Amino acid sequence: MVVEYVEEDIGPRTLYSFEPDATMLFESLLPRYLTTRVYAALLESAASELA
Amino acid sequence: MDPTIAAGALIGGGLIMAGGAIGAGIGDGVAGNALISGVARQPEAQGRLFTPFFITVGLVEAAYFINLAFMALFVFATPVK
Ligand SMILES: COc1nc2ccc(Br)cc2cc1[C@@H](c1ccccc1)[C@@](O)(CCN(C)C)c1cccc2ccccc12
Repeated sequence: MVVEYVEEDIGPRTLYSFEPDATMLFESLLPRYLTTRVYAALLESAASELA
Repeated sequence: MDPTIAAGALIGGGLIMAGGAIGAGIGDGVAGNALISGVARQPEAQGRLFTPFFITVGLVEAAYFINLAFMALFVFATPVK
């Protein structure tokens, strides 16, 4: 994946708590995100095949 | 008679004020640490974090004040004369 920076968007806001920390959750979510994208691709291809 | 009693009273008042200031300073420091952290995480929470803070401080300063009182009782109204 490519790291894309959009903008600060909202200015000063509340701080998000991460248990245990942000890097663990990030590395746990990355393959889950890969799988979600593969699943969305499969569903789109199924609908396209039916059309 | 009076000189050594007055010296003991001065040393005792010094001990009382020392302990009171240590306790008050460090208790205020810890409570304010909590407050500054909670406001750095959620600025809009500054209004609702003053009610526990001022409870804690209210207790802490109480100790200080009490010690202050006894300091006076030791140096201005020495209880053994
Ligand atoms: C929280 O208050 C308490 N909780 C207790 C809990 C358990 C026991 Br067993 C005793 C407790 C006693 C008290 C107070 C109290 C209230 C009334 C009469 C006697 C004692 C206190 O001792 C608190 C001192 N602290 C805060 C440093 C106190 C003493 C002296 C002068 C005070 C002046 C102002 C306020 C509190 C004053």
